[PDB]
Amino acid sequence: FNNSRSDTLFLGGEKISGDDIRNQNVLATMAVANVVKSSLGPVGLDKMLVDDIGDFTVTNDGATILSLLDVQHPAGKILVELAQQQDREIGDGTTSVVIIASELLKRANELVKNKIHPTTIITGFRVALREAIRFINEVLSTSVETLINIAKTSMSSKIIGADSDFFSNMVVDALLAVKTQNSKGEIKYPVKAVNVLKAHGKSATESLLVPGYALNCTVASQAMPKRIAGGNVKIACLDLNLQKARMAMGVQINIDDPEQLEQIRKREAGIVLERVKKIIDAGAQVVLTTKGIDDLCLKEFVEAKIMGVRRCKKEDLRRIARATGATLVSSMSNLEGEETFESSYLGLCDEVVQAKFSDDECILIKGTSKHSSSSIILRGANDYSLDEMERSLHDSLSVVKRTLESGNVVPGGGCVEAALNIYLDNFATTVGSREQLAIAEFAAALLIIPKTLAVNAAKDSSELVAKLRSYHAASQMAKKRRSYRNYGLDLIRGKIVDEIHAGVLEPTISKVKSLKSALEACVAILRIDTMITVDPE
Amino acid sequence: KDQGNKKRQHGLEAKKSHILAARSVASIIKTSLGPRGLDKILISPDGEITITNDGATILSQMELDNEIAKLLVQLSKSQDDEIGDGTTGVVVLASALLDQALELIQKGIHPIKIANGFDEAAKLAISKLEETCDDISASNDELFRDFLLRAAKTSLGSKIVSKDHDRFAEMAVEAVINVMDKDRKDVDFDLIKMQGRVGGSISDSKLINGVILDKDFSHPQMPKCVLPKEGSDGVKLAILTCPFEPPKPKTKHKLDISSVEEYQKLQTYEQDKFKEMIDDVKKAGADVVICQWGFDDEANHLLLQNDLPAVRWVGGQELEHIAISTNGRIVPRFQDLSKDKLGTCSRIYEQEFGTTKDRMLIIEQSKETKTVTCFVRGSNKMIVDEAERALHDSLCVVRNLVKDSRVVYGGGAAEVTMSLAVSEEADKQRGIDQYAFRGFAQALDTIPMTLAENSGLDPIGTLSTLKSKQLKEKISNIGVDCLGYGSNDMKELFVVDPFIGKKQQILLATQLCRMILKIDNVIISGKD
Amino acid sequence: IVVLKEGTDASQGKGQIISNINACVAVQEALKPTLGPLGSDILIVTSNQKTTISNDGATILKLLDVVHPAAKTLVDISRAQDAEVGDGTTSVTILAGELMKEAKPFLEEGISSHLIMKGYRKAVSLAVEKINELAVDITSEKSSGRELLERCARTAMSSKLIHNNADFFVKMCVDAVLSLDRNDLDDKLIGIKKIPGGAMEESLFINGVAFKKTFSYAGFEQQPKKFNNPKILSLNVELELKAEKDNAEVRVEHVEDYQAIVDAEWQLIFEKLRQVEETGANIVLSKLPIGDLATQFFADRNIFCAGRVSADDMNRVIQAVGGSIQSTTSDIKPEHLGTCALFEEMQIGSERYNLFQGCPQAKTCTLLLRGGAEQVIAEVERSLHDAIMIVKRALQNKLIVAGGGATEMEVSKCLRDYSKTIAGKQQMIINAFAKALEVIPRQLCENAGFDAIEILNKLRLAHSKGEKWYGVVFETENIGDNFAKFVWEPALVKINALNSATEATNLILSVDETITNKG
Ligand SMILES: Nc1ncnc2c1ncn2[C@@H]1O[C@H](COP(=O)(O)OP(=O)(O)O)[C@@H](O)[C@H]1O
Ligand SMILES: Nc1ncnc2c1ncn2[C@@H]1O[C@H](COP(=O)(O)OP(=O)(O)O)[C@@H](O)[C@H]1O
Ligand SMILES: Nc1ncnc2c1ncn2[C@@H]1O[C@H](COP(=O)(O)OP(=O)(O)O)[C@@H](O)[C@H]1O
Ligand code: BEF
Ligand code: BEF
Ligand code: BEF
Ligand SMILES: [Mg+2]
Ligand SMILES: [Mg+2]
Ligand SMILES: [Mg+2]
Repeated sequence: FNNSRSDTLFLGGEKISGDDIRNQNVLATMAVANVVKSSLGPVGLDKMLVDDIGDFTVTNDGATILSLLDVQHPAGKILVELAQQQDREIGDGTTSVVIIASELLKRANELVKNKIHPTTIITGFRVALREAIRFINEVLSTSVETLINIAKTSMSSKIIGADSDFFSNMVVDALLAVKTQNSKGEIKYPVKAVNVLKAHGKSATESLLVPGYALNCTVASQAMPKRIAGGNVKIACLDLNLQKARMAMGVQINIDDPEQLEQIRKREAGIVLERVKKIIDAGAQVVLTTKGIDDLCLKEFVEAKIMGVRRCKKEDLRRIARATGATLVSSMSNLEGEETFESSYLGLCDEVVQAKFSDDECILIKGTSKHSSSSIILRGANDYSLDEMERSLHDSLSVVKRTLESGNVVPGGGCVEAALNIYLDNFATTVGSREQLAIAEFAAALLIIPKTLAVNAAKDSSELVAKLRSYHAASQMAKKRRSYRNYGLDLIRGKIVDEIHAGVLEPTISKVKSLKSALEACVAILRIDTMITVDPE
Repeated sequence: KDQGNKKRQHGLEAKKSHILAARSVASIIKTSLGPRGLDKILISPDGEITITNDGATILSQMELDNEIAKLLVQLSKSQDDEIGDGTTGVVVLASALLDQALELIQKGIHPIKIANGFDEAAKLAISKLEETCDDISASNDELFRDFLLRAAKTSLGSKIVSKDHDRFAEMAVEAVINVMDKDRKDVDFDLIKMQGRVGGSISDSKLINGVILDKDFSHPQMPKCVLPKEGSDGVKLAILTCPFEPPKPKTKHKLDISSVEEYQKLQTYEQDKFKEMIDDVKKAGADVVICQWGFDDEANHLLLQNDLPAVRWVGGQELEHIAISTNGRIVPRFQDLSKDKLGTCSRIYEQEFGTTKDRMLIIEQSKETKTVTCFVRGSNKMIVDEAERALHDSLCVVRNLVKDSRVVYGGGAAEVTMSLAVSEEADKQRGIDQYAFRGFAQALDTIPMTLAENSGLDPIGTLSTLKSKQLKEKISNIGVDCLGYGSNDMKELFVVDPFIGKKQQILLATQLCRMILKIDNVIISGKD
Repeated sequence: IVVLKEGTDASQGKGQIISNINACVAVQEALKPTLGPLGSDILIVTSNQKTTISNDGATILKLLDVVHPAAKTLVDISRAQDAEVGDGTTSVTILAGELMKEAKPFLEEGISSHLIMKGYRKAVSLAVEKINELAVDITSEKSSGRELLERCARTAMSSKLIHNNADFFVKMCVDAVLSLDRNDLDDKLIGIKKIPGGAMEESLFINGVAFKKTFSYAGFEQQPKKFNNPKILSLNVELELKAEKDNAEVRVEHVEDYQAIVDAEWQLIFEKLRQVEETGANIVLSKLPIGDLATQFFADRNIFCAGRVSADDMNRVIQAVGGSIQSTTSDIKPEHLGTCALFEEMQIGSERYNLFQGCPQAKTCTLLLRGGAEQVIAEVERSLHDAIMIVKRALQNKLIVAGGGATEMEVSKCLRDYSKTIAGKQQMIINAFAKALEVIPRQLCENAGFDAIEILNKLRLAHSKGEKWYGVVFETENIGDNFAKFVWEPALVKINALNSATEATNLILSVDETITNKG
């Protein structure tokens, strides 16, 4: 064993052809997939990934495990970039889009060893998908709480899941409250709002859901108030900085007469000081600049008990302002003047307070005019668990933004897989030929999710996998009696149940893209028959 | 195990490599196939310089690491072993075949299916030749001597020896007649001492009807030559394997000497004991002594006074040829002498050599003994050492002609008759075996073409002529004008190759192919 | 701060079992090409520097070194196959591996290995009986005594470098399994000899016995080199003056005693020497030397000899001319000697070869092999041992099965059909082994090029739908009755194969922790 030599065709690098490379690819994808096949399902578990300094992170987000795990090799990166696509597209389904991909190559490859051209296998998988995508719309349905359910089942393989009921609720709640219309209709749920925060202390359950937003800052000078308004407040969402001006980059102050020295000088303080006044003089009780504040132009807010926060997160102010109806003041101008325009640009908020959280202490803008908004704040044992709590609070809360934007769900629990399996499997004879083996493989291959969903329970999973297999195989006999697919796995107990009833819901939009995608990879790799690796520099 | 330092090859490349490697070994020796051929200076890693048109010898000397070449090394060798003349050619044909085989492969043919194709087309040619060949033994006696020679000659035209090819040929013809019998048809080459020394030119290479050996003739005073001793039946000579020294045990010794008594008897024991031998040989009535092991100062002197020229120390094969040459018996002890076990040779002289202080000796016989000694001479080592192997080549073609009086006319024509016949059967083949047969015959064409290339004739040209002519008339023998002369027709021209060999050759190549092709997997490791 | 093994690797887990499988697969896929009539061949240049080329799967798997515990069993079961049978070596591994391959799905899905082990266990039992059940015993059932050994040594000699010169070698092969007593077939008698050069078929079948030419002494060249009915003296020891070995001390105080003891030495030899002459022999052989003087003597009185004959040779010499080794020269009686039909000293391939050809009373032949390279002669000798050994085990068991995938394909049938009646875990496992057998037909087609998929699938119909000997028409690529086509192999192969192959397969499926020690 071991490929080598060259003889003719002098090439500045490595080059494997046929069997040799074609297997290498399959091995590659295989390994990168197998690392995260033990994180699949509720019975699946997280892992710790230590660096060189010794620090680490524990996480089940397949996409971050494959990101965090240094992968060197095309077909390896491919499935790490494909695991990426998911987390970037829908937001959950990563761990699974890879396990599928690997399974398609691994399998398809076997067919080639049997002497079956790659293309004939490719078209075969292509048709198995056409039929499979269509059929996927024959298990799904319109939203008919499906929400607190979607948000829950998406926390099974996660840390946040021991307290499913709690967060499953806080998730939908928080998201919903932020909805908007983008432009011309839409009604999209902010694919990123709800500033999430975390602080070590108290229970996992004691995670608060602010009734507004959580801007993470103090209050400039400790001299100003730490809590303002009980009834109504005017919030100044700025952007321009209130510090001592410096004039044009090319504006030399050339003095010819010692007179002008002192004058123009102290003027500098006032120029950006007037700007301060024209803002306090608007009813501004709360100021949120983005580009920081002077300590001089701060005392002005202090002397006036105006909660004024320095250099804020501009990604928050943009949302702190849509939430108090205010205006992100780029620079007081309008036509040709200068003012933050009394309450014209200001925002209406119920109350601005600086709540503490042991060690930390941040500001809260809870209750507002047009806010609707929310923001969650995790509390855990330490950063190690906390990063992950959120990590999967997101991989969960994302499943919701898509169930919403796309009113359509399918029963997970490895049901979808089983169904497609037996359907495509029987459908496989509708073309016979060599091509049969293709679709057949495709279908058969899908049973990876149900098998591995269960094997992650130690017990002889050949049980469920067999039952669930049979069921659908039967159900599609008058698919008539009382047709009952939607039968998934209940690993916690070890039996086949109706997941739609049980509460195991997953958005169609996931398993529809998770599938169309994973094959798009498998094919571009199925075509690989020679890998020329140039020598670097 | 040992995963590293271990490479693998398989078809895409592999086959190209091998095929090319063959081809390349070939490209070197192709310029040595022909009576217009050229030799190749090979140098031993120690520093030994050789120069030789001999196929086998060349490819043996090329210290080479390519596995496929290593195979062609033996291919030329094995043939040298079985015949003695193929060498230079067997490889050519083999390579051509491979290139051919390969060519087909890139058109979708199975390597192993080409193999069977070639083996088949081959067997056919072997036959189309086995039928067209001619016979010599069964035709005449004076003409057998001639034909047998007209082969030895043709067999030498591609050698430095060529210069004096008349003599070297008639020498090889003789050397074999004299040690093999028409019935047994067996030439044992132990009965032919191929000894060579330097001096003169290659022309002064004669044949000795006895043997040579190097000896100063025991005692200096001794005569230089040896007459047939007045009216006798030639010369008689002692052939003993017992040392002219006081006999000793072969188990122990310790001849305990109690007193002057016994030491007095030993005294006179060794003394006259030397007379006990010197007398013994005189009694058998001999002229000269040829003892396997040396003699003592005393015993030597006596051999002098008693006119008994002596030969101290003579090797196994040595003493033995002196027997078979002179018709004598190898006598153990001394008392086992006798006028009837002596050697009836015809003369003995101490041969001089330029000014070389060596100066060996010789034993003649006049009448064709059952031992010949081709004594080769040359202006310089290499000329000799080549001329000896050149002589050998012919001597072998003379042996093959008694073991199979069948002859085929070479000049390339012999290979054209196959290419012609084999190609005919191709059209009938059709399908896959059609490509094989075409190939086999096509590779063959390279043999004559190469001759044309070396003699300065347009290859495609001489081939079309050789093919047309050997068809428009009869699937006979029309060869290449390798040297010029009137025209083709190896017959007139007297170009002849023993059939028996030609078959072997056109087999050894196809078979070797048949092996290489079946190789689709390779695994080489290094020298840990 | 303490330890428990001193830095010495050792893996465990479920992956451990999977590693081992795949490991074996490698060593397996390696030989897959050397299968079938149109099978590829290998060229191994071991770290030794000795270059070899062959197909005896055993010989390949022996040159691969291989150190992986698991994958190293495939090397063992391949060796045994070249023992208890002599052929099929290539295949025992293809299957052995293939099963381990089909065990992956279960082992992965999360099934006990003890269950897969059981499943395969029955599968073999059933499959083994099925072969015994088809083992067409014959004798004159339109088969003849020679046409069985021929028809079987032939098909088995196929797919080897020795193929297109088949007829020549099968007629040669059978003739040499018969050369020895059919009551006790001992290979050690068919002693083979290799001669540098010549056509890979210009090989010679000596009727009596042939051996080297150890004749290393002066005075030869005399002694006829050919006799018709000579009186062979299969002597065992010495024939030198001073003796080749052993001694004592001779102490004498008398000058005469010295010359006395000398004359004694001589006479001591000569006597023993004439003692041989007295036996009235023409050929005097000895596993010990025959000194210059000795060989010189016989040379004088036209008696031929040879000293230091190969030990394993004199034994074949006896069995040829029917002599009988003798250690001393004294009690040499005449039923001790031997005589052939013809003796000659050849010059085959530029090497003199003493050979006692023609011996209608022999129980041991010898055969010289030829070739254009020390690799081909070598491959013949191994391509021929695989045949001779199959002819031999076809006398002792006139039970034969038609391979070419048929036997293999059929044993699948009954096994796959059986699994229907079982249902469940054992169903899939036993049904797997059934499919796993398809590797031989499968691979056999890919190697040659035939449509592996269609030819296989087309075979499954017809074979299961009747024709219990349908395999593959090597000729017109298509299925066919290999029994009718005469593709016979003793059942003794397949039965040993599936027994011994599975052994490996469960031996591996049984290991969960491999602890390699370092040092
Ligand atoms: N409550 C459950 N019972 C059975 N299966 C579940 C349940 N919760 C999630 N699943 C299934 O587990 C898989 C998702 O788990 P996970 O390992 O988190 O994949 P991803 O990380 O890709 O979301 C899907 O098959 C989903 O249908
Ligand atoms: N005198 C010649 N005229 C025509 N052909 C000859 C002549 N001499 C040799 N040949 C051709 O060349 C062949 C011999 O080639 P040579 O260079 O001697 O190498 P080798 O004989 O070792 O193959 C002969 O068999 C014949 O085909
Ligand atoms: N003539 C043939 N036609 C079809 N199959 C054959 C033929 N000859 C041998 N076989 C089959 O080829 C396989 C033997 O392969 P081979 O390369 O001979 O290795 P081994 O015999 O050592 O396994 C067996 O299935 C045997 O039945
Ligand atoms: F780990 Be997954 F993406 F929910
Ligand atoms: F050139 Be060859 F050896 F006669
Ligand atoms: F390679 Be097997 F022994 F025929
Ligand atoms: Mg999930
Ligand atoms: Mg020549
Ligand atoms: Mg075989």
